[PDB]
Amino acid sequence: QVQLVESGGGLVQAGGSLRLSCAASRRSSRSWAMHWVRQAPGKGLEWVAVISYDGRLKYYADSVKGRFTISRDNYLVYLQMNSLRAEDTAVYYCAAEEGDGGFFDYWGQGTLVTVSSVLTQPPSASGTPGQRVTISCSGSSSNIGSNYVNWYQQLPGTAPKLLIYRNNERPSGVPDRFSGSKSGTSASLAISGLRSEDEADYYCAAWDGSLSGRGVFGTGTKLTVLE
Ligand SMILES: [K+]
Ligand SMILES: [K+]
Repeated sequence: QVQLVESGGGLVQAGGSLRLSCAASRRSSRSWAMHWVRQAPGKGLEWVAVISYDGRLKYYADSVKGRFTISRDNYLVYLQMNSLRAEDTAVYYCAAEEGDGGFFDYWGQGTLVTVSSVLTQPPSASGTPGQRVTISCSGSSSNIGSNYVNWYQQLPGTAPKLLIYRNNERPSGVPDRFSGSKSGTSASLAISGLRSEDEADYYCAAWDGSLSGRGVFGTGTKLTVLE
């Protein structure tokens, strides 16, 4: 298993610059791309940029275009952040994408950047142990209507994990209690037999076929279990 380690975070004044590093423990022919995903404290996930294994493909979110630059060096991937703003304050993760599975197949630990001065989901959901809970994801023709859906689970203070890829497929280690589906421009995550460990945030995800710099992540759903 490849291990990813982010570094470079710290305190910076607005307008300043900072370079983050994503280090991979070893090369892998399965991993073809490396993403950066950030999360402001208490907010949702936001995809930042991606670079292919050979550096020839690079894409950025519109919220960082022109200010951020992704690059790599032979086992390191760099994110050069210029003209930093308070909105850029977030934990920055890097995540590799393999030739199968989902957009973000494994993740690092995160590095915090502090700058000193659309897929809609229900904000919250709940259930009792053993209950069946469904989480909706409402998109458009350009994203869900045109591309596969992913689902990601995030426990408090930890990096998210891939739950569902290719609309309805589970990676290894995901129980069959989780299932996904997609119809038209909407998608849904279903959790049968809700367990206490399922209390987490859940994000749907789908790439946009028109203007891909818009965003990939859903708004996120906080699921609480009433014991
Ligand atoms: K590689
Ligand atoms: K993948």
